[PDB]
Amino acid sequence: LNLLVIVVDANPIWWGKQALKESQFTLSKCIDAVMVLGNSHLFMNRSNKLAVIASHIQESRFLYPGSKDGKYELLTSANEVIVEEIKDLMTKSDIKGQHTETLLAGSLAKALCYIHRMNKEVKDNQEMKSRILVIKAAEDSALQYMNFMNVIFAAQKQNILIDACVLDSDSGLLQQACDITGGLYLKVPQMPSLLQYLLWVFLPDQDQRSQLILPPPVHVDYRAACFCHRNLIEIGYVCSVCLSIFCNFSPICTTCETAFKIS
Amino acid sequence: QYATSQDIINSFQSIRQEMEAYTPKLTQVLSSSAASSTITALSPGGALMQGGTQQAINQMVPNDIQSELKHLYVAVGE
Amino acid sequence: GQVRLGMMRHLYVVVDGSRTMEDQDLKPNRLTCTLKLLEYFVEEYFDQNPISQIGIIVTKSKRAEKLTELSGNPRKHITSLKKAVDMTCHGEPSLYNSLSIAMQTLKHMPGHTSREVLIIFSSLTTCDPSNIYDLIKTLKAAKIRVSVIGLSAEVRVCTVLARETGGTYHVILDESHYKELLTHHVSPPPASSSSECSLIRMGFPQHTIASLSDQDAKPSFSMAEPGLTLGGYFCPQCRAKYCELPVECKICGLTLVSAPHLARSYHHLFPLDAFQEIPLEEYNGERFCYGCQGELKDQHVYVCAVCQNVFCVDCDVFVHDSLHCCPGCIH
Amino acid sequence: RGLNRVHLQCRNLQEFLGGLSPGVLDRLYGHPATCLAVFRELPSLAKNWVMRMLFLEQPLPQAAVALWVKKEFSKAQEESTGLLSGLRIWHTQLLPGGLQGLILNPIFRQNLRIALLGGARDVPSLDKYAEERWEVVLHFMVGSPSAAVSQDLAQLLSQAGLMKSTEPGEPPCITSAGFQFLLLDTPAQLWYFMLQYLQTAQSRGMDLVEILSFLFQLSFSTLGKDYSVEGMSDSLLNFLQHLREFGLVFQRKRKSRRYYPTRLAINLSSGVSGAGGTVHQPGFIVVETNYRLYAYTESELQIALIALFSEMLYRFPNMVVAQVTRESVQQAIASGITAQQIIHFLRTRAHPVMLKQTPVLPPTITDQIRLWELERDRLRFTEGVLYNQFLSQVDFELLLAHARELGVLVFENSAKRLMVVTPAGHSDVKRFWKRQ
Ligand SMILES: [Zn+2]
Ligand SMILES: [Zn+2]
Ligand SMILES: [Zn+2]
Ligand SMILES: [Zn+2]
Repeated sequence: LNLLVIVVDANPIWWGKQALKESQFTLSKCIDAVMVLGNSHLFMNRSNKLAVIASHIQESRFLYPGSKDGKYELLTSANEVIVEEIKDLMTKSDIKGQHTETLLAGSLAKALCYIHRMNKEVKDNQEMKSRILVIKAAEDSALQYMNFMNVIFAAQKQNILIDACVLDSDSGLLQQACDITGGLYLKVPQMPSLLQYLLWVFLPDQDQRSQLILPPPVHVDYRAACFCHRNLIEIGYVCSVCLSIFCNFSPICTTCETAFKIS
Repeated sequence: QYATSQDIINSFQSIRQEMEAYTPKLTQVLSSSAASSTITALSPGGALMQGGTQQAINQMVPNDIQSELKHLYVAVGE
Repeated sequence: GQVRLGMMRHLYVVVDGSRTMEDQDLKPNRLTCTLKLLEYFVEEYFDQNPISQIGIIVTKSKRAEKLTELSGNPRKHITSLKKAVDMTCHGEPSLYNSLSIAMQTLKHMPGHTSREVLIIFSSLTTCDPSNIYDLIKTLKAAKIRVSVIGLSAEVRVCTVLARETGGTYHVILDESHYKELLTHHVSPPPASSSSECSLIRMGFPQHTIASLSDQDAKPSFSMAEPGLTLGGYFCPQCRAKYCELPVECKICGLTLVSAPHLARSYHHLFPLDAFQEIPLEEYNGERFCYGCQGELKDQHVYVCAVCQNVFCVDCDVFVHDSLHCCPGCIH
Repeated sequence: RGLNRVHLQCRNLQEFLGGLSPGVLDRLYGHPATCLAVFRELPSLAKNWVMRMLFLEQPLPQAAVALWVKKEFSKAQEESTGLLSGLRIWHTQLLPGGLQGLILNPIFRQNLRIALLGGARDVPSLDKYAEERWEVVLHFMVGSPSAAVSQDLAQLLSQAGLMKSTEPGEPPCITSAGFQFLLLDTPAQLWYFMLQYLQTAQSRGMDLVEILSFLFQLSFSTLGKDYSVEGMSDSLLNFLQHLREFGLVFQRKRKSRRYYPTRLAINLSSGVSGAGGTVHQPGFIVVETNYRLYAYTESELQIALIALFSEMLYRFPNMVVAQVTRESVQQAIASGITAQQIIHFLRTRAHPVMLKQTPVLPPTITDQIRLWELERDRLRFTEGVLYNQFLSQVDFELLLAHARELGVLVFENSAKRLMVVTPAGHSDVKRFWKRQ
């Protein structure tokens, strides 16, 4: 019994720029590699479970949740509902300007509580191990860092591994998450081979991470800046009221307006 | 640096047109040459296999040098 | 609470090793259950407050024994508790000497630390060797804070100690109530009008691997049976070599922070709110859970304050215990 | 019985599929039901390796397969590799130097990818129907007056070695294989039916491939959604109505276009139903230290089974009280039952108050059972041939060495030259004596 929770960063702006790029690799092969990974995960064992979430710019709508063309039947029904759900999601869509960068904290929150309720569903004989794949293709907003760390620590407590395939750009918070929870991070060097990366690195479960020789862990930067000038710090001043990083010593603490006792 | 909000309207147009016509499953997903190059990459002499987890050590005279370093790190610690 | 909390927190656990630890009111004897829940306590306290430290005193035979010194990693403490399962629990306790050792170490921690002692105390004869109201006057003046979790009874001296030093006294019914009390003492307790609000100088050392395949590296052993360390964490004050972070600087006095360790305890400062809990059907035009997109097959519907979306019981327990934020208010 | 006794050996789908023809196997993986069914049988190493190498077109070298495993587990590793190799999954190819490449079988892989991609009766009444029909077959083996078997199934039971017909004016007896068949698990009993049914599949114009694809098509189906028959040959119709006689499939009519795969058909799997509890029926036998069996089930079948390996004292409309006497077990082994059948029988039907225990079945009771186990079966018989009173001693070890050479040594002597050789293989050494 295992539970893969794929999260696909469906930024319509990014994949729109990718489809106006007229490349080989568009959103169709992304969601198709997602579904082939999902059918492969349901295919490896009968007891496996699948859930696929799509972070849109303004909503975390889930994608998931006879045989006409020769598949296994439940794979056919799951593929039909994922296809119809992305067609209901992306085509019928909206336009706003203040909030156009994608989100990842909310979809991870839904994944965490979904794994919680599906672990309450589990009976006493069997036990559920779980992980969250994150297929990221956009640029994450900085503005939700306060939120984002929290879901990582939830996955630290709930023992959910986190994996990430980033497509275009590196992401410090997401390699940070895959460092904290014990998951895995991978930056793909060539787009259209995406599925073959997933079926060897991110398809294998927790009792095959230890068996397979995998691409090695990149060193993780624990960079830290002030809240003052945003510049890199090796020695900082941190308040004990506000609990905020200041770079240079200042009399009056700005973050919490503290009547600072001076010695 | 997200660019000018003209790109917002352009991308909304292109992805509303994109996700209407959908579901090729056999044809579009993988060319086999891309899969062969991916197996070439994930093989131990290619890209994404960083030639990492090597950790070449110098375990030649372990024990008495470890005792020397215990004396030295205690002394310099004091 | 939207109040000031004591977030750097040298807590110091004083366990009985009395004769009354061997009584079988719990399902194993009180020593074993108490020690098991302290293993859980060290686990959840280091899981939730990373800067802070713990020290463990077993109080035994009218004398006090500093069993594990004030440090900030759960390995040594849980190893010592797995050792301390095997003890004897002979004699009467001594609250004087245990508060004296805890005071002696907790004099010279800096003033912004909410210096806290947790006395898991069972017996009734509190066999001190001197006067223990001058200690309570001293510990009142030394701005320490002592909280006692009691077994089988209410004792007046522990009540005076708890209400005068500033702490809170509690007596135990069950396994579940005792877990609720230790969970109550995991969270950072709010500060009085007395504790110093200083500005501790902090250090944020980056991780440093063996630079470029050890091209002119600095091969060290460690700094607290160690191997040859190639790289790792430095210090921005003294430029030493530490394996693990966060660790108080052993030769400088700086405190070294990776800074998600400040982000691991940011939820105390902009905290949650209450969920409006309503059991009945009641106007629900949003049938599905906004948490995880599922139907509400029970009669408990929980609605947030700001966004006022819909959540079920599983999303309630998960949001209020682990995720610590409303998924709606992020959007 | 000059050979050894009939020990009922379940094949567990490895000795069945390992030991066929590889053309039969390459036709066998031509349906995705068979590929999933052979997949789940695999050990967990081979499981993860197939799911690793599935999305791949290159023959990986042998070095990576041996180099994916931590050092301590090489003794438990070569079994998975050898089991993949002998079962025609891993056919070996060559990298153009000397690296022996390994690749999954493209017939099997292509037809699994065809299986994944492009290429009214009530549920408890289905449970009741399964119980009725298969208990009718079990009562037929026991020999009740409920003998509703329609005599093709009785001929099958006689052909598989279970109910021997002797002196042909119709006594159908029970072979000792029938007694060992009775004390077995329900999925183990049905899978032993399918193995010994397809062992003689050269009789009625049957082919192994389509029947096994239909079995693995049954056991990967759902009780709720209903099926149809159109798309099946006429020999498939004969097999499906014979299967209706088994009770694994609920039809409505013989000329109908619909079948309901029964709850017996889903749990058809080469495996073990448990050691404390069964998905089929919750356990019901409380085995106390008084050697005392408390059966909470009213059924003439299971009462007859508890009569086989015990002796029974009280019968109440809810309960049967029996005592496991030494003489009862020594009667149960005189008819021929190795007493791992008995202990696994009691572990299978372990009552849910007997659970929450360290041992499903009392270990002390088992020790007592072994003590009871040693008195009736104290003679072991072997047909042999004697060598005695030789004229020398060099020819003594020469005959002994020639016996060891051709694998016909049975018993040897050290002092008085008294050897036992196989009597059927004696003529080899006897003509060797006429040659020296
Ligand atoms: Zn401040
Ligand atoms: Zn320093
Ligand atoms: Zn809200
Ligand atoms: Zn929910």
